[PDB]
Amino acid sequence: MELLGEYVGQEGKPQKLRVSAPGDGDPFQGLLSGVAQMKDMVTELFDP
Amino acid sequence: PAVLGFEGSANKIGVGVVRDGKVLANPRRTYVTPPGTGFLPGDTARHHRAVILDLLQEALTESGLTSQDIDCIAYTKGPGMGAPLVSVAVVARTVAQLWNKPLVGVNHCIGHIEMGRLITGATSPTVLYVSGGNTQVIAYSEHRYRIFGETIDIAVGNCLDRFARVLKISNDPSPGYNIEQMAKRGKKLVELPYTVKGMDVSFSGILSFIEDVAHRMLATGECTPEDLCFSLQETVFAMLVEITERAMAHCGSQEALIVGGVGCNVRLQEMMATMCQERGARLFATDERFCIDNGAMIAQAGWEMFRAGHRTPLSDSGVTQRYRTDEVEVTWRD
Amino acid sequence: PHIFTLSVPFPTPLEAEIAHGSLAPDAEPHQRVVGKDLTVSGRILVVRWKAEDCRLLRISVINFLDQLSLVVRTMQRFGPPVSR
Ligand SMILES: [Mg+2]
Repeated sequence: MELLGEYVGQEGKPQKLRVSAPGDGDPFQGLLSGVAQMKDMVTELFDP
Repeated sequence: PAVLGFEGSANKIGVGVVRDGKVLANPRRTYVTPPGTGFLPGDTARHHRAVILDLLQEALTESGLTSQDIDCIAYTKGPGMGAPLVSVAVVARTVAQLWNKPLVGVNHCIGHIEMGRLITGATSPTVLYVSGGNTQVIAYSEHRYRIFGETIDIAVGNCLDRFARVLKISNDPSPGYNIEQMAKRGKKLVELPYTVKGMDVSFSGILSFIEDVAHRMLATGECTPEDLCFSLQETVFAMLVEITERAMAHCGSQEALIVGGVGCNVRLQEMMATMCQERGARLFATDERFCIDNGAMIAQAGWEMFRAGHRTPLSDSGVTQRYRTDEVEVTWRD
Repeated sequence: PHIFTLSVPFPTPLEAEIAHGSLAPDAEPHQRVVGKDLTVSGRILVVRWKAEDCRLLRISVINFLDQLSLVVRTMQRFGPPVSR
């Protein structure tokens, strides 16, 4: 359905990450794509 | 029973299949880094993740066995590098659950010992376990592989590997093997510290000494890199022979078995076999297929463990970077 | 403390349970600095991180996603799970 990450710093300000279908395609292929996309968002969130 | 074994505690990744004393498959890959560099946990775990599933299917296909022909899944619980141990364990745990098979967490040293005992047919030897990660003198007694002697700092293989890095010697097929080939051409014996501590050994001092002797050579050139490979081997192997002999004498052992990556070295084998000859003892040594870390050694120790009633529930399957040889209850021996 | 929560959906509750069974046993390498907790409800795997350091929290989350990707590839290539 949806892969999501929620970061809450020591300040208390919450930052959300999310990756966007159960159709004819392979379910694990879709999940692998989401995980790879989540790695990019986590990198982008923590780098600055 | 047939056991599927997973190994990737250092820079070697392998999947083995063992069935009633027969190795049915043993594919393996080695993570080779540029000369002068050492493999890091992060990059090593990345290499292992990229090839582990290819090795698993290679092992299944070569063995002729399918998922449901496998009776047990064995994997290295430890010791070793953190990131690579976790990557191998997550796969072992997944296939165990998928196929609904039991799981057995194996101690890396017991893997080497059990494979050593299977291949060579050693009855009651004094065991010398030498690699890049370990240096121990072991003897089986009352359901324990007891540590009689060991390195108090770095493993003998770590001393050899780091010396190859300072001389910028190739890591292909292994820094150890290339040190060994260079040592054969050595003509001058350079004196080095001899640091035996009763039944224990030390290699930190020898490595720092030979590092300084190497930097002296690149600047003055009194000797050759071949002389230093020869000299390092003569010192570290004579020290390993001494502590093995001291353990053999204290237990009345008539057999000696060398296991681990450094056990591949024909010069160390020659030196140990000579000490054994003068004592009236036998020297046992495995070949290139099994001296280096491999999945079949894990499947073999796993086979012994599974039959005796050892099981690792998933909740207790967590890997340990420190797992001592004497911490396993050897219930498969009398 | 620095907190990170990850929610991962799986095709079936059994595949979520298998991923939990495979990923949960390992202790974090720097336990005093970064800790994590894994739970599973239905098809959802929930990972909860608590950290003292931001860089080591990023490293832990990235390392986990790489292990999760490997587990997903294992289930795809060597599955489906046999009936039990
Ligand atoms: Mg080894």
